[PDB]
Amino acid sequence: EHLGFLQKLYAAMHEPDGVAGVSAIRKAEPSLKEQILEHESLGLLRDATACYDRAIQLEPDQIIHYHGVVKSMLGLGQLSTVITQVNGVHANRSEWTDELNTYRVEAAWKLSQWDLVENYLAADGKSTTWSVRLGQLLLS
Amino acid sequence: FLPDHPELKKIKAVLQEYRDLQTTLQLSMKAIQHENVDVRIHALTSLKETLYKNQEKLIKYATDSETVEPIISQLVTVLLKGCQDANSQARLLCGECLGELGAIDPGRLDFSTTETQGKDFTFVTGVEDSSFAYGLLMELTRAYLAYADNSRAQDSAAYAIQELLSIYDCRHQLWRRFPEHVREILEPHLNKKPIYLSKLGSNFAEWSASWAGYLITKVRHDLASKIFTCCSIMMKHDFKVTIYLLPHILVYVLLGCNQEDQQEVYAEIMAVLKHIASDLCQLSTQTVFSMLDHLTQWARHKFQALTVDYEDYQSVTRFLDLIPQDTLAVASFRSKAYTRAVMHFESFITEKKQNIQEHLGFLQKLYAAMHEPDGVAGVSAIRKAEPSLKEQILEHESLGLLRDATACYDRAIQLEPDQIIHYHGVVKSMLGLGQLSTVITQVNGVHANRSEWTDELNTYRVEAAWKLSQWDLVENYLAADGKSTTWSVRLGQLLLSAKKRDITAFYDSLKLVRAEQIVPLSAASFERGSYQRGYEYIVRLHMLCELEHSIKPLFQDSLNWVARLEMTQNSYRAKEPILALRRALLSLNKRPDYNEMVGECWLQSARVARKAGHHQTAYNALLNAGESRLAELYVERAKWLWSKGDVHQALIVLQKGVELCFPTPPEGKNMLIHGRAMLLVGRFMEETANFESNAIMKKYKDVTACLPEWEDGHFYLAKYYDKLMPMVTDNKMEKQGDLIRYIVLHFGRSLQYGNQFIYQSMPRMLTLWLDYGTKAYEWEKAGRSDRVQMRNDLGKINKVITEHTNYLAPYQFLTAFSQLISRICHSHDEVFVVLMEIIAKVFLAYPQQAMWMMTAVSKSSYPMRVNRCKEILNKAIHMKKSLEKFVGDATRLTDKLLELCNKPSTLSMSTHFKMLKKLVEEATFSEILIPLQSVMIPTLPSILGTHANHASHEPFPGHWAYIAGFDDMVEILASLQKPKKISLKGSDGKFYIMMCKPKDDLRKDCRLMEFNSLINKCLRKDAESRRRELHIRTYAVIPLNDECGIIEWVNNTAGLRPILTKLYKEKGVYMTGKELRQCMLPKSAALSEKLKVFREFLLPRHPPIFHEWFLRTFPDPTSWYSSRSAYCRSTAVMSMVGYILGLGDRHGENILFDSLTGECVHVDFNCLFNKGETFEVPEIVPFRLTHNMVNGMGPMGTEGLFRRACEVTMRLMRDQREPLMSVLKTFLHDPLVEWSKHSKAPLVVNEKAKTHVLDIEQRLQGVIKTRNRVPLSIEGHVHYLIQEATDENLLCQMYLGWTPYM
Amino acid sequence: SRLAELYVERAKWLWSKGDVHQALIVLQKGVELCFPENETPPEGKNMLIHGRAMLLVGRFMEETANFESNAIMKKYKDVTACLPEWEDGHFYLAKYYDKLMPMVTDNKMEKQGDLIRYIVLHFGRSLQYGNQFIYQSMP
Ligand SMILES: Nc1ncnc2c1ncn2[C@@H]1O[C@H](COP(=O)(O)OP(=O)(O)OP(O)(O)=S)[C@@H](O)[C@H]1O
Repeated sequence: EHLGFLQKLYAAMHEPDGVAGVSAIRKAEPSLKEQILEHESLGLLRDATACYDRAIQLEPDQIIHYHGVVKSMLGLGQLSTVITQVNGVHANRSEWTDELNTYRVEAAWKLSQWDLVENYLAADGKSTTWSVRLGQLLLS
Repeated sequence: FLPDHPELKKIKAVLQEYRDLQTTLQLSMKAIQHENVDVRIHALTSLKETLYKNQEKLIKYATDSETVEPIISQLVTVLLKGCQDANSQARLLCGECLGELGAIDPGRLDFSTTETQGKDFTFVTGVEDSSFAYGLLMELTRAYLAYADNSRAQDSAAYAIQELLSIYDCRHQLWRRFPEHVREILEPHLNKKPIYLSKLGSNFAEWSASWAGYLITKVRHDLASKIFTCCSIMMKHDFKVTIYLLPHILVYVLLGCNQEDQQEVYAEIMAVLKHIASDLCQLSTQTVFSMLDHLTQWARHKFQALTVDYEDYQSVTRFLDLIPQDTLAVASFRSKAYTRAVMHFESFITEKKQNIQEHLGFLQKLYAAMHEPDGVAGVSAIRKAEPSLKEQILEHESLGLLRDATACYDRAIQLEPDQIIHYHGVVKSMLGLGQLSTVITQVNGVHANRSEWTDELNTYRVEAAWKLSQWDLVENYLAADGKSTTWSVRLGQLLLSAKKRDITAFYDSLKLVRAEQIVPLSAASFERGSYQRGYEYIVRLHMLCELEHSIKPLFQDSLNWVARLEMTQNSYRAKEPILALRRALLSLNKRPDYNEMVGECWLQSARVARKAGHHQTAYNALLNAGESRLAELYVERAKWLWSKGDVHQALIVLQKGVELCFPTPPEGKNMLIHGRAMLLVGRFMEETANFESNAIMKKYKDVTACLPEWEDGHFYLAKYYDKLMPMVTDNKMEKQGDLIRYIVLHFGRSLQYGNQFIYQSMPRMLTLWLDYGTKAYEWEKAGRSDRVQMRNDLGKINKVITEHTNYLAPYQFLTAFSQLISRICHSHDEVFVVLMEIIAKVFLAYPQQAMWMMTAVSKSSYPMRVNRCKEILNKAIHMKKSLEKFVGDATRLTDKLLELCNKPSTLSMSTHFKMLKKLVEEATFSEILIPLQSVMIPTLPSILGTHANHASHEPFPGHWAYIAGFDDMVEILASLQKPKKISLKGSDGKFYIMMCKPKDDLRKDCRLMEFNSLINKCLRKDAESRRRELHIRTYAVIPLNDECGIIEWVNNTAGLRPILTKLYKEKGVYMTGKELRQCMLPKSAALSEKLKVFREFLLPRHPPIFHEWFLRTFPDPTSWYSSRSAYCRSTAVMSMVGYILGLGDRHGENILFDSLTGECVHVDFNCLFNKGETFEVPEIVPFRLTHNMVNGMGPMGTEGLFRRACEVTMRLMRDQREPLMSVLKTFLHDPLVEWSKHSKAPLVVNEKAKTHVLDIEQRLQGVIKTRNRVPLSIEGHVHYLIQEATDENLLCQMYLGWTPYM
Repeated sequence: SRLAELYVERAKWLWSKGDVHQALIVLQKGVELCFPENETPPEGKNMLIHGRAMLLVGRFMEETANFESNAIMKKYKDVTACLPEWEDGHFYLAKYYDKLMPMVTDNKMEKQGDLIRYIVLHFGRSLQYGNQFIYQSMP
C-alpha cells in the first residue's frame, strides 16, 4: 500500500537511490511499466532497451513508451541507428508524428548535417525542445 | 532377395531360407543400402514408417547411455547412407526419415570408424595404363554410348571402338580385365585465340576443339597422334567426353608442344584465368585446374623419376611459371574454390616471401570465403598492420560476436552509407536479440528507402512475426510474401503456410523447403568430417522434420521436444536457433493449455544462454517470455546472473524467491529446484564469510532432507561436506572417518540414484575410500589413539561396502575396478581384502576386463599380491564353477602371451614358437575375444535414464572382437630391443599386430591413456570441442608382462624424426654425422654462443620442408585443406593437456605423424612432472616446435589461430578441475607407477610428486608459480606458453633432445 | 590520428574491460601505432602518451606473469629518460620502485638502502615536478 505512493514519491524525488530502496522494499517485483520505472533507476541502457521491447510486446499504446526506446537509441548514440529508429517512429506515430522528431533533431545535432538539420527544421513542434530548439537556432 | 511382404507367409518362406526391434533395424540398415534406387525409395518409405512405429521406443533406443547407442550408430550409418540421392524425391524421402530421427549431437555421434573420404588415390599416369584406356572405354560407355544411340555419333563411336581395338585386341587378358556386360555388347560391334570461351569456343567444347587441332601438331608422339585423331571425332560427339579426353590430351600436350605454341597455350590458360556458356568457362577454368592436377600426376611421374624426362619436368615447371598462383587465386574467387582456392593461395605464399599486408588483403577475402571459425580474427591477430575500420567492422561480423559492436556496424553506416548489403548487415543488427519493436521501427525505415533488401528485411520481420505469433502480423507478412526466399525466409513462407492451413499444398511447399535442404545435401557430399561441418545445415532440416510432425497435428511417437534436445547437439552458434525453432512451434500451437506451456522453452533457452553467456540476451529472453511465474525459474535466471556476477545480490534475490516459492514440500520439480537454490546458496556460503559453514551444513542437511530421492542434492551435499571435511581436521588428522563414512554413505546413495557428475564424483569417492583404508592401516601400525576406534571405522567402511553391495553395480564399479590394482597392494588386509572381494565380484561381472587387469597383476611377482589375486580368482571360482574354468584357460593364454612377449625382418611365430603357433591354432584353450583398448574403456550411462540404466548398459558396451590367433609367418620389427608386433586376425577378419618391449612401465602409461579419452569424451561433450572436432587418438596398450606390454601400431604411423628424415632425404640435403660430431658443445656452453652456432647450422640444415610435406601428404587440394584442419588438431590442445599434466618431455622421435589422417602421436611418456626433463637438459617449452612443424603450423600465418583455439580448448579442459585432480590422485595412488622409481613388496609415493599434484592444481589456477611476486589469466597462460614456444632460447638450452634444425 | 592516441586510450578501455591479455595485445599494438617500433615521441604531447603507454605497459607487465623485473626496471628507467621533467613518468616509476623495493629487501632491512635512496631521489624529483601523486608520495 505504501509502495504505490512510494513509486509516485520516487518520481517526485527524481532520485535513483530512493528508487533503488523502493525496489528492494517491494514484496512483488516490478513488471511492465513498474519494471520500466525500476530500469530508469538502474540506469542500464541494455536492460532499458529490453524493458521497452517487453513493454511494447505486451502493448504499444504509448508514444512515451516508444520515446523510452528512442532514449535507449540515444544511449546507443549511433547516428544510423537513431535515423532508423526515427523513420520507424514517424510511421508508427500516425497520431503524433515528430513527437520524438525533436529527439531526432538532437540526433541531427549529433549528425552535424545541414540537410539533416533541414528535415528537423521543416518539422514544426509546439515544444521548448530543450537543447534541440537551441540547435534549431544553431541550424542557420 | 529378402523384402517386406504384404503376405506374411511368403515373407516367412523367404525368412526360413534366409536363416527384436533392433534386429529389425539391422535388417532395415541392409534395406537402406539399395541394389536398385527405385527399390531404395520403397525402403525409405518403410524406414520412415519404422521410425514412426518405433515412436517413443525409437527415442528409448536413441537414449540409454551418455555414449551414443550402437543401434543409433547403425541408425547413424543410415544417416550417412540416408538423404544423399541424385533423384531429388529420393533424397527428400531419406531427409524426411532423418527428420523423424532428429539431429544427433555431432559430438554425440561416434562414427569416426568409417573410412569415408580417405581412399587409394584415383590418379594414375594414364593413356599408357590399360586402366586409363579402360577409362577411355568408359568414356565410350555412358554418354558416348548415348551418342552411339544417335546414328551420326554412333558411326564415330564405332570408329573410336575400332581405334581402341587397334590399341588393344577386342578379344584377351585386357578383355578379361574389361567389364564387358553392356560394354561387351558394344564391344562386338566395335570388333589467334580470343576463340576460347568467346565466339567460336562457345560453351567450352567448341573452344576445346580448336585447341585440339593445335594440340595434335604440338605433340609428336606417334601413339599420341593416333589417339588424338580418334579423340577429335569423339570430342565433337560429346562435350563431356571431350573434357575427359582433354585431361589426357593435356598431359600429351605438356609432353610435346611447339615452344612458341606452348607459350600461346599458357597465354590462353592465363587468358581464361584472367577472364550455361559462362558456367562452361568456369568449368573450363576447373578443367585447366584439372590439367594442373594432371600436371601434378606428371610431377608424380617425375617423382618416380630419380635428358627428356628432366626436360619434360622443366617444361612442366615452365607451365607452372606461365601460371600465376596469385592469378589462380583471383580465378579462385570467381571459382568459389574455397579450400581448393586456399591451397593455391598457400602455394603462392610459399613460392614468394611476401609482405603480410600485401598478403593480408588477399587473406581477408580468403577468410571471408573460408567462414573459418578463426576467420578474420586469426588473420587480424596475425596482421602487423592496423585493419581498415570498415574492414574491422567486417572482422566484427566475421567474429559474429553480436552484443557490443553491433552498434559499431551501425556506426560505420552512420558515418556514411555506401552499401545496401552493409545496411542489410546493419538490419541483422537491427534484429539484434530478436526484438520485435526494433523490427517494427526497421520496417518503417525499410519503407522510406526503396530497395530489394527492404523486402528481405520484411522477411526477417516475418520471422519476427513468427516470434509475434500474430495473425495480423501474418497478414502483414502476406503483402511481404512472394519474393526470392532465404532459407530462413522460406521458413517464414512455411509460417505463412501454417496461417494458410494449406495442408498437402503446404506439404509440397515443405518439399520445396526439402529441396533447399537437398542443396545443403549436395554441400553435404564431401571429404570425411563433412557431416559435423554440415550438421548445422542438417539441424535446419531437423527443425523442418520437427515442423512436419507439428503440421500433421494441425492438419487434423511421443516426439518430446525436450527428449529430442538432450540427444541434439547444443551449439552456441546453432543451439539458440534450435531452441528458437521449438519456440516457433510453441507459437504455432493454438492449444488452450499452452497459455502457460510456452515459457519453460524460453527458460531452457536461458539455461543454454548461461552456457553461451549473452547474459543481456538471456535477460532479454526473460523479457521475451515472462508470466507463468515459477519461483525456481526466477531463481535460475538469478543463478545465471549470479554466475555473471553480483552473486551476493542474486543470493538475496534467491532468498526472496524461496520465501515466494513456499510459505519442504517436493511439489514435483520445484522442491528439487529449491534444493538446487540451496546448492547455489551453499556455493554462495563458501563465497561469503557471513554465511556460516555449520549453518550451511544444517541447510545442506535440510536440502538432503527435502528430497531423499534426488542423488544430485546428496552429491552436492557430499561435495559440500568434503569441503566441510577437507579442512575439518584443519590439519588435526586423528579422528575423521566417522564423519567421512557418513559422507561416503551419502556418496553411495547419490551413486545409487546416479548423477551426471556422479562418475567423476564416484571415482573421487572410491579414492577417498582407498585413502581411508590406507589411513587406518597407517594408524594401525602406530598403535596411536584407539585400535577399536579405527576398528569401528573399518566396520563402517565394511558397512559402506555392503551398502554398495545392496546398491553395488558393475557399472557402479567402473573406474574403481581399474583402481583395485592399487587397492590390491594394501598392508591393512582384513576388511580391505574383503573390499577386494567386491572388486572380484566386479571381475565376475565381466571376464575379459578382469583378465586384462589380472594379466598385469600376474607379471609383477606380487607374491603376497600374487597369492591375493589367486585368492580373488579362487573366490570367483567358488562363485561360478564356469568362472573358475574360464579363468584357468585365460591364465594359460596369458602365460602363452607372456612367453611370446619375452620372445627369448619377418619373424614367424610358428617358425620359432612352434608350440605357441600351435596353441593359437588350437581351439582347446578356451576361445578369448581379442582385447580392445576401446573395449577396456568403460561405457558411459545416459543422463536421461535415472534408474537401472547402468544395469542395462554393458560396463563397457561394444561389438566384441574374438582373437583368431596370428599368422604363422609374419614380419618382425627390427630395432635395438625392438618390440615385435603381430596383429591377430579378427573373427570379422580385421587383424591388429601388438608389440611388447621389456623393462617398460606400460601400466603407469596405461592409466595415462585412461587419463585420456575421458577428457576426449569430455571434448565430445564440449560444444566448442565438437566445433573444433579435435578428436584425440588413443593408444592401445596391453602390457600383461610388467616388463613388456604389446601395443597395436596405426598404419602409416611415422616417427616425427623419421618423417623429418624423409623430408631431409626428399631435399637430398645431407648433414655429416661427423660434421655434427665436429660441432662441440661445452656442458656449460655460453647460451649466446651456442644459440648463434645452432641458428646458422639449423638454417642450412632445415630450410623448411613443411610446405612440401603438406603437398606430399594430400594429393587433393581439398584433402590438403582437411589435412590443414588435421594439422591444427595435431598437438595443439592435445599437446597442451600433456603440458598441463606437466608429465611428458616426449622425444621428437616419440612424437609421430599418421599419413592417412595426419595425427600427432605421443607415446612412452614415462616422465611425470618432467622428472626426465629435470634429468640432464631441461626444456620448459610446452610442445616441441620445429620451425618446419611451426612452418606447417604457420600456414598463411605462422602464428596459429588453431593453436589459440587449442588454448581455448585447454581453458575448457580445466572445467572439471576436481575430476582432473581425482585422475591425478589415481596416478599417484597406483603401486605400479613409481613416484620415485613385485613379489618383494606385492601389497612409489613422492612428497615432491604431491607438490607436483599441487603444481597441476596451480596449472588449473594458471598461476606462474616460477615468476617472482605476482593473478593468473587462462588466455594469458596460453599466450605465455605461445611466447615460450616462440622463444628459441629453450631450444639453445636443450642438448640433443629435439635436436631439430627446423 | 596515426598515433594510437585514443586507440592507446582504447587499450585503457580494454583495461576497463579488465582483460590483461587483450591489454597485452593492445600494448604490442600501441608501439606499432606510434611507429612500427615507436620511441617515446619527439612531439612533447606524443612523448607524454608514449611514456604513458610505456607506463601502462609496465603496469601490465607487473600484472603479467611473463615479465622480467630487470626488464620492467629498464622500461621505468626509459620512462624517466623520456622526460626528466614530467612528474607522471617519475610517479609511475616511483610506484614501480616501491613494488621492486619490497622484493629487493628479500626479508633483509640492511640490504635495502642504496636502492631506497635512488627511489627516494626519484620521489623527490617527482614531487617537485608535480604534487598530483605527491600526497601518496609524501606518505
Ligand atoms: N607404427 C609405428 N610407427 C611409428 N612409431 C611406432 C610404430 N609402432 C611403434 N612405434 C614406436 O616406435 C618404436 C619403433 O622402434 P624404434 O624407434 O626403431 O626403436 P626401439 O628402441 O625399439 O623403440 P623406441 O623406444 O621408440 S627408440 C616402438 O618401440 C614404439 O615406441
